[PDB]
Amino acid sequence: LFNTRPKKFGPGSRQCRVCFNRHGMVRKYGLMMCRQCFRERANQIGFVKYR
Amino acid sequence: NHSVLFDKATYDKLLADIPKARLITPHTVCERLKVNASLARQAIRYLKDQGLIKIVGEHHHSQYIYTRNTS
Amino acid sequence: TFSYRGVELDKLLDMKMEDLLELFRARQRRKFQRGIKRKATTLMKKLRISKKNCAFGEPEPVNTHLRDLVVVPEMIGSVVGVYNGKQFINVEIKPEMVGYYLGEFSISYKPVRHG
Amino acid sequence: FQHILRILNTNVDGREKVVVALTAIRGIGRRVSNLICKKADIDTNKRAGELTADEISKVVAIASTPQQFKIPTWFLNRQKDVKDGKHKHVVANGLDTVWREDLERLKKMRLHRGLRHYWGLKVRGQHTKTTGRHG
Amino acid sequence: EAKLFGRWSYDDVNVSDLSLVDYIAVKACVFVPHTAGRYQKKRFRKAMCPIVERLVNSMMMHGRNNGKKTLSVRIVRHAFEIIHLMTDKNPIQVFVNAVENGGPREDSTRIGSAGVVRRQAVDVSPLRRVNQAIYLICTGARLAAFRNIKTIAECLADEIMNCAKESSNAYAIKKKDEIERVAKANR
Amino acid sequence: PAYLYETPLETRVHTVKDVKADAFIALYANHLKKRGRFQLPKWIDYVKTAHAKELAPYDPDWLYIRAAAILRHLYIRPDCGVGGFRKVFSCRQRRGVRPNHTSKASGKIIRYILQQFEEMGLVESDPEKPGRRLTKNGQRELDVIARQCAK
Amino acid sequence: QRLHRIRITLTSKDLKSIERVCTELINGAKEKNLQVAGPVRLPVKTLRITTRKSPCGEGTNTWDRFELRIYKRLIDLHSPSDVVKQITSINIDPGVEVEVTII
RNA sequence: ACUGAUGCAUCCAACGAGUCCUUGGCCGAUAGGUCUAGGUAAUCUUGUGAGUAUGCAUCGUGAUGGGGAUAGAUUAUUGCAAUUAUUAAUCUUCAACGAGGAAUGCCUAGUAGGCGCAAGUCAGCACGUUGCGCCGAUUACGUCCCUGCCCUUUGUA
Repeated sequence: LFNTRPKKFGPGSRQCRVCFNRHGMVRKYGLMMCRQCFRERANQIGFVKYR
Repeated sequence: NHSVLFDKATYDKLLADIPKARLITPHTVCERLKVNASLARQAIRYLKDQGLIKIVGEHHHSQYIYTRNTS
Repeated sequence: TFSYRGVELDKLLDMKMEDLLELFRARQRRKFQRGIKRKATTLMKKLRISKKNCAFGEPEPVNTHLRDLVVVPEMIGSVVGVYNGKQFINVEIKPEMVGYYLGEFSISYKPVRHG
Repeated sequence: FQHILRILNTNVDGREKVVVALTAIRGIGRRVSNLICKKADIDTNKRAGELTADEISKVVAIASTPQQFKIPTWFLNRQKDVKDGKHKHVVANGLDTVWREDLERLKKMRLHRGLRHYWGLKVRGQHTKTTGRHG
Repeated sequence: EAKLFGRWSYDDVNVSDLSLVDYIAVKACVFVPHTAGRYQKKRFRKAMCPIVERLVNSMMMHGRNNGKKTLSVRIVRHAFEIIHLMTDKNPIQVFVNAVENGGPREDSTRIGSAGVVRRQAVDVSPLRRVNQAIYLICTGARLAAFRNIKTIAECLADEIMNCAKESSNAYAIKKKDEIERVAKANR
Repeated sequence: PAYLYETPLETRVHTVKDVKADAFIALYANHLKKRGRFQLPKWIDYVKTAHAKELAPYDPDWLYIRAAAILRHLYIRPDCGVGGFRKVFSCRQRRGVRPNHTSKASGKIIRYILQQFEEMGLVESDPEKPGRRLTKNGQRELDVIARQCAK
Repeated sequence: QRLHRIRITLTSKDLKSIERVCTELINGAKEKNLQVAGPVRLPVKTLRITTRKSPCGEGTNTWDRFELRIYKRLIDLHSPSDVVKQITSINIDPGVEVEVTII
């Protein structure tokens, strides 16, 4: 009637939980993390970069 | 540039022509002759079975390379 | 004479659309089986009743947004005002036009004329 | 021996093999020409400069009516004709006249697709900012 | 033992002339031109390889034909058979006498004494004369058969025999004398 | 100068792996004609053997050599099926202007030849066990002609 | 009681957390002297994400190479389930997921 | 283009990744569909039978079968919807381009280059990026000439 399309798939369906942003959405292993959001909190999750 | 059929004038010569030469290849037939390389393969395959000539090496699938038989 | 296919325009309205689809390209059939709901189904009523309203001698312009509706030999000889983007434009749909989509006929933009 | 040839109002060349010589006819190509050669019982080892009167007469019959010799329809060029409504094979200067019909159909219909042929731009929806430039 | 393709013996034969001796690697030797081994850590491991390996190695060009050593083994295996066919003796002795005469003697370097790009006469080393020899052998044979319907093996066999010879028809023996044309003048 | 070298003993001619695989197919393709049993498809005029291939095969006995090759390939890997045999006769498709990729083989022709071997009963299910396998009569059909070809 | 067979999974992010548990629980078994086999070290499932460093497009296009590591390790036993509950329940580690399984 | 293209046969990788990845059997030229079926994964897909490669045939230097743009017509697939055509197929249609002008980039050993595969974005779409292997060369082991850099003495409006 109003205020809803079919919203099931594509970038419009889903957003970053931390900052509410669709762009740059890391969905590997079911993160649902926007990249700007993901890199700074990556050490606190577990991810430690080397080589 | 080249003639595609046997040319049955030159077939009577071609018994004499190729066993003279030292190199026998794809190229040396259309050197002596002016015909496409393809006939040369079926020529030197015919000169294996009917005629005289012998393989330099047992075989290859790309470069044939026969000698005159020397007999 | 010169309708659209081997099947003539006398017969087609009579022919059922469901079995009609077999004589269709590849996307019309896919679209039709999936189809149809909502406001294409209202135009199956509305464009049909648009034929009777004129007194005679062969219409009046029914406005639509649906570019994605495929035309059908039920509704031939009608008129459809198809949406570009701001304006509606007139399309008197013919015996020949069956098969194709509506929004193919109405263009979105002006072609060129550089300089 | 015959240098040069003509089948179906189109000039087929000698000095070429029989399968590849038949692709010089418009509306014929490589895979169908094998099916023409196999079902006409022509030897593919033979050259197109030869071609006896039996060999050409079979090819014209198959090129005209390939439905008769059990070619199963997906091989055909204009599959479902959209006029008489049958599985049809278009060969030679028929294909020129069919292309003149089908384009000038779309100009009268006034599709978007027909106007691309009228102006002579790219039809299939390709990015013509940079590409297809020179004209 | 040690024979190339098993039909030839490394044992016997000899270097043609003084210089370019010991730089060449014969004597001991491996059946099959090919060897995957480390030859580019020091700067004179390059003349430990036998020159039949350096022929098949440098025969792959350009971008399209690089790699596929197995392919370059075949066409050299045919080339050594053809060399044997004409002026039969040893394919290797004809090949070693070819790469003797193939490369250039002298060369023009740019030494200006500040400011100018001015040429000057300089003799070529024994290693570079072997490097240039095998390069110039192939680039004749590749260019000869690039558009012609002549097998590369044919070009290579022909090119090698010509180089041993003083015919000058070859691309290599021309490009020797083309450098020695200007290298005479730059004295 | 003749070619050197042997193995220490003269090689045993018994099983199919000792035979060179191309020379096996040259014999057993001719065996399928002269025996008679195996039987033709209708579609042989069409095909080409794969979605990827842009042309039909030149040799008119392309089916017999394929049925020869697949039957020995059961002896190499016992357990396999139709999606397996789609991979083994894969090939470089040429996409066009784009870069090249792999593609799978034709499923009709590869399935049909197995059903004709099932009718004789050389290769068979395996209804519960996933994948086809050659039976007892399948081996003795192979191994009797392994000794013949080298002879 | 009955003749049973137990094979206990161990997983964590750290190496040092599991090397406590592997040393402790085998010595905890050797209190009672059960039929122990040693800890079967499976291959390491390294997880990987590569994002761009910059928020926007500017500069050279540089990349992180982030990594997790996960260490599946398996203590084997042949003993009934009532015996093992004493061994596992004491000496639980911080941030180490452990699951006991018969067969 | 002939160290090649095409058709047959031979037999070899590593990185991943999945609550979607897909074996097995039937139907279909193809795509794909249909009925069972294993998998929370060193267990199942999968030992992912990857392609340059190798062996045996036909083609013959012709813009030819090299090249596959441009274009008509048909059959499936994702989606609620495919027209300005999301792709994948089947038949045709058969252009430019014969080694690239002046300028100028990348690179020293499992490296260059070539050949594939996997993941990221993703309902569907890679000619892109990030990793992974395979086949595997040529030429230096020096230099401050060009283009920049670092440290001294020196000149400066």
